[PDB]
Amino acid sequence: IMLEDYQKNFLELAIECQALRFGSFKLKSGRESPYFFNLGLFNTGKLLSNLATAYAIAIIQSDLKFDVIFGPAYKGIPLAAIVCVKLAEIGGSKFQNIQYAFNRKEAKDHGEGGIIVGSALENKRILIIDDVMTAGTAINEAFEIISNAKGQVVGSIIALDRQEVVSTDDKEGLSATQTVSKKYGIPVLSIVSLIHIITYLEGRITAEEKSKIEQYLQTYGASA
Amino acid sequence: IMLEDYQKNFLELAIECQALRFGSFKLKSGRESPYFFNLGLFNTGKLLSNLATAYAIAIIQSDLKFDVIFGPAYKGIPLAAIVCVKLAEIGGSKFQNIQYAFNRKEAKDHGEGGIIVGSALENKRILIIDDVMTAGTAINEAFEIISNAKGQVVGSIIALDRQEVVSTDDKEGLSATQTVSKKYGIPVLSIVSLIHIITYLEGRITAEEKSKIEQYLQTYGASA
Ligand SMILES: O=P(O)(O)OC[C@H]1O[C@H](OP(=O)(O)OP(=O)(O)O)[C@H](O)[C@@H]1O
Ligand SMILES: O=P(O)(O)OC[C@H]1O[C@H](OP(=O)(O)OP(=O)(O)O)[C@H](O)[C@@H]1O
Ligand SMILES: O=C(O)c1cc(=O)[nH]c(=O)[nH]1
Ligand SMILES: O=C(O)c1cc(=O)[nH]c(=O)[nH]1
Ligand SMILES: [Mg+2]
Ligand SMILES: [Mg+2]
Repeated sequence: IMLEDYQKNFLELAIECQALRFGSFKLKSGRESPYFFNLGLFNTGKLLSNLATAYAIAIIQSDLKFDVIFGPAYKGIPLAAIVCVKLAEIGGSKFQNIQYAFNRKEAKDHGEGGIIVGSALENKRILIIDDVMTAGTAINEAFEIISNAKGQVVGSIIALDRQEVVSTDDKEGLSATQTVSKKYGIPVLSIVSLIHIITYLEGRITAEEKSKIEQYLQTYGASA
Repeated sequence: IMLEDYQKNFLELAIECQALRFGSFKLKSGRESPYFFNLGLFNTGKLLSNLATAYAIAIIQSDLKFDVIFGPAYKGIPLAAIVCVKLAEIGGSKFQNIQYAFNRKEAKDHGEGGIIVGSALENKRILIIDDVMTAGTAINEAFEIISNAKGQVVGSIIALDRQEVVSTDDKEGLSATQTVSKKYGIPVLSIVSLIHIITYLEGRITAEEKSKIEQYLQTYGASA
């Protein structure tokens, strides 16, 4: 339960800008969650740079080799851009050829056409970047988009691993990130997990929100 | 005729990544154009960083004061993010507080909800960032989004002013940028104009491409 420097830095900022919030939220999966992590609150020049640094440190740590960083609409779009920039800035010589890409929700019926903006994906190694993983639906849809574009996914990175199951009916009790990793045979990286949030906020948190967090995790929390 | 250094550098950048395409393109306005400037081709970390620098210099030298840099979907999304970062990096204390924002095409039906990602627009001074202006429809629609959110548009910046009319029926034949600027009483900044890129390319434009561009501008080119 010991946090790394860049994780402590990231979580400190997440609290400051109110990216991490407690209440009542309908997730994309339709789950009623007592907390929500909104990366859209990292919205100053400094916070965006700090956010990009957090991802870049996690990516550098993994020693993963890739050509394009792909961010799915919508949260993934600014993420792909800022992290691509950051990796070329702090990568030294390893990420000097690094490219970015993202998708439109719908194919463009004029201009250059297509759904992919940025780098062409065919025959390139792709890192998928996103904000959070819950049930893993978004990443699976991103995988298909990339597969259809003839790119090869070599990994994924998220800011927050919510440590939830794909479905409550899954027998092994593997988290979404673990399921995706095993399913595609690729590393799934994260800056922090829910466990890091709980252990970091330990020094200054109720004790009433914890009740709702534990109640939510009995339903959706991974056990493996 | 006489280019500023940041313009020279940008034009070099545009040629480096070959952002200017030739062929037969249907524009968003439905115009059939012999050329197409695709900002999606600034697709490496270095290209994105240098692209952001071009926007940032132009913004800084305009002395415009604003709170949020807003980029319309889709091309404006990475632009708002990278230029927000860049301005905080090179702009000094006058730009340590600016925030970025962008829109989804459709309202989010869950989570944080809404159409705006990043900074809330209400009660803030907004600079709209986009890639190109042709007929000006995108910037008008961005203005409407911001105005309906009770934000205050204070200016706009694009990479390329295509120097075309809003409508062939407009009486003075002012360009789209000139029309938008007068209409809203706001500056409309552009890194470069069509005439800059054509002049810069010199003999690199073919006889076929030259003739097609002439024909296009006889129809759609501004005169004021
Ligand atoms: O693991 P999952 O269950 O798929 O949920 C996680 C996804 O949900 C959100 O996207 P969403 O489309 O809701 O929001 P956005 O429009 O802000 O990207 C989030 O950005 C993740 O991509
Ligand atoms: O001045 P106008 O006549 O409005 O044309 C310029 C706009 O057209 C393109 O957007 P589009 O929605 O076609 O493409 P995108 O989805 O790649 O942003 C371009 O990115 C500008 O925003
Ligand atoms: O599952 C989601 O929809 C979701 C959860 C979360 O914590 N943050 C987010 O942006 N989306
Ligand atoms: O008008 C357009 O659709 C358009 C023109 C252009 O040169 N580049 C672009 O991205 N869109
Ligand atoms: Mg998303
Ligand atoms: Mg656009």
